[PDB]
Amino acid sequence: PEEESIDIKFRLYDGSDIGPFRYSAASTVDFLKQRVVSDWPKGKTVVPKGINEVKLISSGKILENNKTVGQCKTPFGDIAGGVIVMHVVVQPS
Amino acid sequence: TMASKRILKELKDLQKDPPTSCSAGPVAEDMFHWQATIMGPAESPYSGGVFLVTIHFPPDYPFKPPKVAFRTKVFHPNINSNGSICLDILKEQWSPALTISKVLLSICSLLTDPNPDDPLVPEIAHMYKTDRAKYEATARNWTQKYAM
Repeated sequence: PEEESIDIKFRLYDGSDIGPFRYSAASTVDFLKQRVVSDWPKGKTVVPKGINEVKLISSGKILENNKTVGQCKTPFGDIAGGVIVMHVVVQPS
Repeated sequence: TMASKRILKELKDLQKDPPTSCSAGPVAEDMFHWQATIMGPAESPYSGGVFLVTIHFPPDYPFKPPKVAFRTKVFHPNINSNGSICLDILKEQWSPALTISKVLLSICSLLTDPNPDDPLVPEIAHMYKTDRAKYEATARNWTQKYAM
């Protein structure tokens, strides 16, 4: 009971998502972002170059890097149980 | 708790398939109190921005609309210094057919198409009607300062 699993798919500006992917509560947001930069699909008008260019949002909150999935949990964060969708926003700075 | 049940339903549906341009859930354990983010649409000067919104569902939802304030600063005819929004479907066009998703999406449409003739901020409404290119320019800028 500190290292449990959850499935995330990532919603993109396009409307397309990528995932689902399995991660642990112990995974960092920082990690999650790297995974995003990596699996970024081809032929987008936008492509995140690095990790410093992607913001992740889950249940209305912008998730900060150095927090972990487990500490980005809210009581109502996954009513259904199943896959959690998170939103990726790519900001060239 | 028709309200609770219906809010819960709206959460469930949202979490299954959220609108691509917005994210929302309950802040903590009060499920009448959500927070949300609007992603400024490509087809507006607020492109790239992420805007924070709070949401308070009234006790007799869905017969009355939710209360919705922006927390992030925006340059917009229909949103004022305190993040009050002038939005049709929170007023006379509320219907209990509508959902918080539908509301959140409307706010997107508002970013891409403001209504200067129903202003909450007359300098901006005037600038918009009078000198659109400058409105466009001005956030943009405020989108960079305050939403990035």
